[PDB]
Amino acid sequence: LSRLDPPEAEVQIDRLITGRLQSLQTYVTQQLIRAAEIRASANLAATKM
Amino acid sequence: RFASVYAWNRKRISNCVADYSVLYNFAPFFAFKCYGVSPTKLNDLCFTN
Repeated sequence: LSRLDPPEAEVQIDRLITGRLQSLQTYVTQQLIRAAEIRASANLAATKM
Repeated sequence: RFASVYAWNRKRISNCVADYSVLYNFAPFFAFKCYGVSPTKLNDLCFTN
């Protein structure tokens, strides 16, 4: 935002936002999978308790 | 004095206060294209070499 003008640096910011969203969606998916795994483990632990 | 396209001269500019406002202000300078940088932000940047 300091080297290039906003009208000429819009595609760069768009690509950065797209890359960061793609990198965060994978983290969210991994967190969901691990949360399901931990939920199953906690259900098994409660059953054993 | 300006050399040909081959064996072109190379001048090292360092340790000075840059002012690009006096460059694009000239009338005969019709062709002014920049890559990776914007002409308006030339006076606000800092270059290591």
